[PDB]
Amino acid sequence: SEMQHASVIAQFVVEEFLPDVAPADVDVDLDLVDNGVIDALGLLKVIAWLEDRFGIAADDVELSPEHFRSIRSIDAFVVGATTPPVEAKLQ
Repeated sequence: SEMQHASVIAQFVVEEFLPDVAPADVDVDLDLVDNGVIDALGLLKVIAWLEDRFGIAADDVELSPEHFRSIRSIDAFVVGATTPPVEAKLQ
C-alpha cells in the first residue's frame, strides 16, 4: 500500500496534459519533471486539485521544485502532510 493510489496520482498528471494516454503506460520510476508535464500553470493546477482533495491550503507550506523530483515524491508529500512520511527518499 506504499503506493497509496499511485495510479490515481498518474491519472491527474496524465489527464492534466495527456488524457489520451493510459496512466499504466507511465513509469513512476522516471522523474516527473524530466517529462516536462509540470509547467508554471501546470504546477498551479497540481496544487489546486491535489490540495482540494485533502482540503489543505498550499499557502501553509511553500513548495520547492525539488518536491516535483518525481511522482513518488508527490505521494510522500501528500501522505507526509496528513500522516508521517513512509520510506521517505531522504531516509
